[PDB]
Amino acid sequence: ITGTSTVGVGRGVLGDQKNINTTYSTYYYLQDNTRGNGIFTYDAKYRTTLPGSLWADADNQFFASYDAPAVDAHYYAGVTYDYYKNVHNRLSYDGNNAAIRSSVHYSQGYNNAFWNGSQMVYGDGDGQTFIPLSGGIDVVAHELTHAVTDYTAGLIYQNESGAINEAISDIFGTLVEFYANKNPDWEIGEDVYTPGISGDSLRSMSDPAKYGDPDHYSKRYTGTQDNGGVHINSGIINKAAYLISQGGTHYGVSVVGIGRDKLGKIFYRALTQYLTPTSNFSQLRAAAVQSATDLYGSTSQEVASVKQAFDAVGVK
Ligand SMILES: CC[C@@H](C)CNC(=O)[C@H](CC(C)C)NP(=O)(O)CNC(=O)OCc1ccccc1
Ligand SMILES: [Ca+2]
Ligand SMILES: [Ca+2]
Ligand SMILES: [Ca+2]
Ligand SMILES: [Ca+2]
Ligand SMILES: [Zn+2]
Repeated sequence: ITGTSTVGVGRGVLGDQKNINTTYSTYYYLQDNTRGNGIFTYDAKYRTTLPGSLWADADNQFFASYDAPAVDAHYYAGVTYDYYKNVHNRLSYDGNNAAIRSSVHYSQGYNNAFWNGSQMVYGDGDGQTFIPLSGGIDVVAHELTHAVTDYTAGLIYQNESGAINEAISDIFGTLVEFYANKNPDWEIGEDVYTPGISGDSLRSMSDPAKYGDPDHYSKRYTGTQDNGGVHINSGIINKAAYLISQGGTHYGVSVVGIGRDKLGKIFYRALTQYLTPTSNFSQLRAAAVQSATDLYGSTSQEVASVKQAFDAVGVK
């Protein structure tokens, strides 16, 4: 909407206060004009029609329980925009400052979040498996990263290409969590998963097997559930990425860590210059090796570490 840029204040899903960029025209709307062509947050009102209504508030104060998922979807979309722009020189998900749209309060008891081809969508959870999913910065960045993938490599959402698609979203979800630097870790979704159980998460990148996901290609799933295991076989690539950054010895193979920033540079270049819709795990290895070669040179430690990490997870 047309209006003047304002700054509201509210509380997120975990109870933390933050400022939000809003727009005033009769009401205060969740419309941040400070980033690209805007970040827009909508109320789906417990239904499944999308996007719903652009979020309107009478006083620019967002402390009601019903407001909290909107506050966090809006704020964390801003953090994710800032990461891509400041770290990778990428302007929104399409590289041309496309408007970023999110809807919260999707459906009833909805234990998931997704990119629907056009926008982000967040359930509230059922209060047992999840609380409102926009409370997790890694979750928000995971979802916006699906849009980046769809505009770039275009990885088809099934089998190995789909597990790469998922891992790319977990990798950048985690790198955004580290960028914001509030309780960062290599786990996925810990801030919004299972409020009655401490210390768990939906997935682990550092140890995928903790949640039943493979950490080696010989343990890949090849059945048909979950689009051929896209949220399962992602553990193999997540483990490789964790090893590239942090190092370790895995099934006897030692990897020298090169740190998060270089991980992100290597995988961003692979995603945007080398991967294609049909890339498999072996082709990802080749894309990551070439990306590291471009950035650091063929004789670099960075290239050697990429090779070690893929060796450690059984991907040649
Ligand atoms: C219990 C939740 C677990 C088991 C799986 N979900 C996830 O890992 C993350 C959320 C996590 C980070 C909290 N959501 P996603 O991968 O973006 C869901 N993908 C999606 O719906 O694909 C299908 C689709 C395709 C095309 C249009 C529309 C829809
Ligand atoms: Ca208000
Ligand atoms: Ca965390
Ligand atoms: Ca996390
Ligand atoms: Ca938990
Ligand atoms: Zn995903």
